[PDB]
Amino acid sequence: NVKYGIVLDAGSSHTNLYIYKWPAEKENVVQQLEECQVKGPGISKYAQKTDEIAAYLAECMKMSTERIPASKQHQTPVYLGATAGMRLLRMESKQSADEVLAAVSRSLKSYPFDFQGAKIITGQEEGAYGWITINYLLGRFKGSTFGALDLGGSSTQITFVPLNSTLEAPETSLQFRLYGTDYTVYTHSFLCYGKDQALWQKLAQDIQVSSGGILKDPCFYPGYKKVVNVSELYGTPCTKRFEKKLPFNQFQVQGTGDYEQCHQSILKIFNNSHCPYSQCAFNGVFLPPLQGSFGAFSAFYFVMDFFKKMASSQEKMTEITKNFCSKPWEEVKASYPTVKEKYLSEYCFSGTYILSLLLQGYNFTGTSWDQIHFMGKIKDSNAGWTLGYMLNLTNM
Amino acid sequence: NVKYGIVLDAGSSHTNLYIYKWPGVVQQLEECQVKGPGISKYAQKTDEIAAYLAECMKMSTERIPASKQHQTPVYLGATAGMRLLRMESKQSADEVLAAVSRSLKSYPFDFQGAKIITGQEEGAYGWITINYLLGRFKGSTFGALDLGGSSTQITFVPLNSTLEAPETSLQFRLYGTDYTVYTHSFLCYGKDQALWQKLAQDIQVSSGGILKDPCFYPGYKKVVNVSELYGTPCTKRFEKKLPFNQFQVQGTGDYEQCHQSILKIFNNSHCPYSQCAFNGVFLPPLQGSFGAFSAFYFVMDFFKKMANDSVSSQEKMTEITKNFCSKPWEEVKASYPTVKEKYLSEYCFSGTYILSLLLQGYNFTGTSWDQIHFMGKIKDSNAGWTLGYMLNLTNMIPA
Ligand SMILES: [Cl-]
Ligand SMILES: [Cl-]
Ligand SMILES: [Cl-]
Ligand SMILES: [Cl-]
Ligand SMILES: [Cl-]
Ligand SMILES: [Cl-]
Ligand SMILES: [Cl-]
Ligand SMILES: [Cl-]
Ligand SMILES: [Cl-]
Ligand SMILES: [Cl-]
Ligand code: NA
Repeated sequence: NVKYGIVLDAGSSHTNLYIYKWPAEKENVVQQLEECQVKGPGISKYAQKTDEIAAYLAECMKMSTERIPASKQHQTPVYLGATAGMRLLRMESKQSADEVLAAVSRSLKSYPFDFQGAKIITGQEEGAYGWITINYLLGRFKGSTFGALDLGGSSTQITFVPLNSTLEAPETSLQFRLYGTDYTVYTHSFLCYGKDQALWQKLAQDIQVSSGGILKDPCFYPGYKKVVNVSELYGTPCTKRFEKKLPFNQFQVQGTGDYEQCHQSILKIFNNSHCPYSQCAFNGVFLPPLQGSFGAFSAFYFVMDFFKKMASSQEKMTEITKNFCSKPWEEVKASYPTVKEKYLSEYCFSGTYILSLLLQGYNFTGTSWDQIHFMGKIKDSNAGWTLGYMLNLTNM
Repeated sequence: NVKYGIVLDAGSSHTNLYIYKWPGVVQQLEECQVKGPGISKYAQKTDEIAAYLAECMKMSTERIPASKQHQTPVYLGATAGMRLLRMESKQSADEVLAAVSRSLKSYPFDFQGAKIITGQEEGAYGWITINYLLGRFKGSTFGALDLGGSSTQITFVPLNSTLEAPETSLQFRLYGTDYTVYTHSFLCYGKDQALWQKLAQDIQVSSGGILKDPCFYPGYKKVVNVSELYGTPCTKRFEKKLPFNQFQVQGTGDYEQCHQSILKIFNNSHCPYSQCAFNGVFLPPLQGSFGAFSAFYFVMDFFKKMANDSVSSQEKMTEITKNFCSKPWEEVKASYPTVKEKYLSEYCFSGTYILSLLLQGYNFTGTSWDQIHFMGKIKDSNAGWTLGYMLNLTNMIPA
């Protein structure tokens, strides 16, 4: 009759559970049925308290047992795929990552579902699956495909079929089989270049021993203030190249709300000086010339949508972002009183970062800018990697 | 009683035909090396393919009894040379495969296909071969290190069966037991394509048609035609417009400048894993013993003959290469007058290259170096992928 699959997306920010449903397969489509966002941080934050993982995953796991008919449960696969937050934790300590993942398996296995495993998926998988999700939901697997742009807290992915495929960096190519049609995508995940790790890089780059424990920052609203722990700041492999001895344990970010100085400061965490290829993105990584249209999703959509709702070209988006950046923090909280301050306080930075990333990192300048479509859902399913992952895992 | 099978290994530098024979008990009966380059060099000369295969195939018709020829299967497995041609042109590659098939089909055996095998296949199968020959299949297994003209493979069973990159993993059952094997092929990092990458990286508009190169002996010259250099996908990333149609490499023989120049074709700056090989590719921690074969053996075998005929530490292997690299080209030819110049000319480069790939590439640093066994034959049969390929494509590997 109908079948069910559960995918946990363990990202650096949140874990999200997805329930998928599809007609029982017949010789004569998968859709998202329900989503749950686990309360709390990403699972790597449990590294020293894996005793709490089970409790952590319980509310959303219960949703799933309440939601899928009991008969149907034993035959429903459950998989957790973790992404860059967990790649970072593994770079830090293989053994912590493993203890996290083992605690997740023991938790999940304790449910009525068919445990298919808890893995840290690769950056190429993450990007390829995202491209699969969006082209599947756009009907493209029945011609040319849409490229895929994914932004999260800890990494960002770009995936697309390029005009001419090369040996230039064949660890950036992925070939796979989809409905008799075989595809070669370019795909790269830029670890540390998700929006949250990019901000840590920027703060570590810019903090001065000089400063009395203050960092004025043009990427935050005039009057915004936030205290940062230096041990948290340097607690990620992403800021290792910037570690300094600071004579303080903690510092206050003080916003100065200036978009073009923000833009300039962001560009400093990008390195454009070495490119052992025809052309590159940044940090000497190969990128072929852009080709076709793109779907941009996850944080790309949640951040751009917020600016669009304030208003749609590159010039127009730059202008809206510059104006918003310079609004004082009290005004911003008062104009958007329903928005969690943890997201609201970031929109100036994230918006300027997305613009820098797309326009300077990937060269979606001018004419190409219209080739990007920001997307949350297609036919009611989240754009993301999980859907494509479920199609694959479904042997589909 | 007695059965035969033939497998042609169409590699970038040579096609090698192998006859296997059997009632760990399958055995190489004979090998024939085909005179000429690899089959992809025939892209525009496909009518010549039949004449090219003639001598080795006439050999097999003479060797196998006619009583047994019709039931003897014959396979061509082509590797990274043809992967590169399929990239340049799928049309070319397929024309070569078609000319090869027509020709093999004309012989009195059981024709079973000519195809380009994958890098994983090539790896896994080399690992099968050495462990089947070693009888490690009756315990620990050996890792497999393969170098040819166009690619290089590393295959072994890691301590952790849960790999960080499972597109680098295969799981099978062989002779009662489960294995998870890590395997990876690095296209363009065979010894000949590495040389082209390096020369393409190093030639400058400034060069004025002369490239002084430390990886070649003082007094050595070699002419490189720019549109042939730039006719491999492996050099595309270094292409530049040059105001000369060719250039002359002039040897300066300095090992340590050779080494540095070599390091420059490998990208080692980002690694999202615990550890990588190079270019962001995951590599598990090395474990156990390794057999290093094909071009690893022929090059290293040359150098160990200067080392009291034993592979010494990396220190001494290095010292040996350093000294060898300085010898003028007339002296080196005078000292090894029985070695074909086309091999001898490449040894300083190839030895320096192999040391870098093993030590910095595959992280064989220090302690781990001594676990590499350079081998050509085990028990009279070549170490390579072709015996393993045969064992499976004749399904003679039991679960
Ligand atoms: Cl995480
Ligand atoms: Cl992320
Ligand atoms: Cl993060
Ligand atoms: Cl290109
Ligand atoms: Cl609001
Ligand atoms: Cl070839
Ligand atoms: Cl090869
Ligand atoms: Cl070659
Ligand atoms: Cl000389
Ligand atoms: Cl000699
Ligand atoms: Na390495």
